[PDB]
Amino acid sequence: RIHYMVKVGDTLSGIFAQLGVPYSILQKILSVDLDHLQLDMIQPGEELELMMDDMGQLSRLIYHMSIVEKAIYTRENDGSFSYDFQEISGEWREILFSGEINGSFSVSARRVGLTSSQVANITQVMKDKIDFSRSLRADRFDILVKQQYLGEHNTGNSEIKAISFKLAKGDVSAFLAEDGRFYDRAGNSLERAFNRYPVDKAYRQITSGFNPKRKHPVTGRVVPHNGTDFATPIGAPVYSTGDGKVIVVRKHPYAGNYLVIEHNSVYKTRYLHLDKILVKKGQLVKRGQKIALAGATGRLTGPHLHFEVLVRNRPVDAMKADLP
Ligand code: NA
Ligand SMILES: [Zn+2]
Repeated sequence: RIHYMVKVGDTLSGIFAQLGVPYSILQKILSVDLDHLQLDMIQPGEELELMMDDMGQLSRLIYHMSIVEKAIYTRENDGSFSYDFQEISGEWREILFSGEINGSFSVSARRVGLTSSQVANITQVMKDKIDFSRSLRADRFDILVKQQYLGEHNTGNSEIKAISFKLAKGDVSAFLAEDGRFYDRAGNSLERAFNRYPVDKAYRQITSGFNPKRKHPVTGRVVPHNGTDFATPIGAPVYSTGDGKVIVVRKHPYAGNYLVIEHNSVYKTRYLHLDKILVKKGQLVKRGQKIALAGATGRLTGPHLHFEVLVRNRPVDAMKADLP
């Protein structure tokens, strides 16, 4: 058994290289990860656990994303690797981050415990209701956050549930609803809705829909199709289904060229097998904006766009009824 803690700069391929794992084995792991793409997002501090057999060959890899979540890659008799995801539901605690404006909101928010990303999420959500340049105080704020713990250990997982500002120029408050978007007290959403399709009408034919229980034709084992396939010719324009920011731009051996956009604290969308990517990391995009050209890169039986919608990092049927 090998315990490896991810450090700045590491990639799954780099870790395998330093731990002596063969290229062929790296490819089997990348192959099964096509349908999950968990290993591409490894961050410093997370841990990889490698289980070697009597022959000193990798028999199982455990990717500890957090103390309550792990992806398990197991070697099968046929040489391939199978995937299993395990999640433990610890306990969630509520924490209130309150402060007064004497520094600017950002400074005061950071001083009271909120992170940069939390401050960004807050300013993003409240941008139309608050001018963080003119509405300046004496004014205070209260942020309700839910933090997940495991026993006495903070998992690092958290989510802002409510945002309220006590302003002299008028109080403002927003709450995270069941649909993953923030609404004001009157029920007006502070975040824009999404388009259902990532392509033009001409290519909306679905050749293969979302199906987490899909069984492999050869082995009979469950190999989930975590996205929707659209019948696009190589070169067809691909558009973002929502406002957001490009957070991932990679060239994967199996998923081919792919992109991931973060729309808000809850939603993300993935676009795989692209022939060409027209945006870069950090770039903000609008709903309906062209972000790439469909392709046939990676591993596939034919050209097509594989589209995914993730809710709190869990894939869901992009064509499902309830979803903003
Ligand atoms: Na290698
Ligand atoms: Zn697909």
